[PDB]
Amino acid sequence: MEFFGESWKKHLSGEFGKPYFIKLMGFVAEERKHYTVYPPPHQVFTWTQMCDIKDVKVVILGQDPYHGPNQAHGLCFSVQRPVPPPPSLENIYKELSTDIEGFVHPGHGDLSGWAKQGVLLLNAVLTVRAHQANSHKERGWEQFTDAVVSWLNQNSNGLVFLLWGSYAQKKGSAIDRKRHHVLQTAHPSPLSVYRGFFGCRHFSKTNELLQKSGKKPIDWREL
Repeated sequence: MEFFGESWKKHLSGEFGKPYFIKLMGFVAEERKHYTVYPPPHQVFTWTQMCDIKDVKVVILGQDPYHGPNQAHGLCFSVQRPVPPPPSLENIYKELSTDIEGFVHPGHGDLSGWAKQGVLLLNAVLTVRAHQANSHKERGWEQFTDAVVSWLNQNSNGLVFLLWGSYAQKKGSAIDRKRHHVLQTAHPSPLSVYRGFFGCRHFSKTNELLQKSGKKPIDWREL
């Protein structure tokens, strides 16, 4: 398993030999043989490269990777320079501008600076055929990313899960809320952002909740 962080591999590699995962890898490989699939192979598991699994403090669950050229890079919501922030990310930055007073839009969409601090930016589906939205859904990724969420749920303490939209909320429905904190609202995309996302103050609330378990806050400006 190339490009997969060692601390994550230690705890999740039990998935790799299961029939569903073998089937998944075979499918993705057959897709790559004939098509361009995003993100590129070295970025499928960026979320395992940015920080140690035990240093994860905050978990933001997404759905599918971006399917446009150069957009997906292995972190939900994020795009690498010089790709313009997509609409949902511009709205995330708008909420940061009022919640974390003094936050200035960084002029790019790369959320790596959060990932390094222990914000896990996990899509549920980790690849997509180029230009074809949701094309790799229901092929095995969901079970794998369920394993990731379940490991964190059972092994970590005092995480904050941010569940934006119904898909993410369903994926987080069995989180232990005595052990961790769950904040839920509408998705930040323009069609739903006015239905709860603006004003949610999840960024400030996250840091207040992290303090309850002695964790230093996320520096949301460090992008």
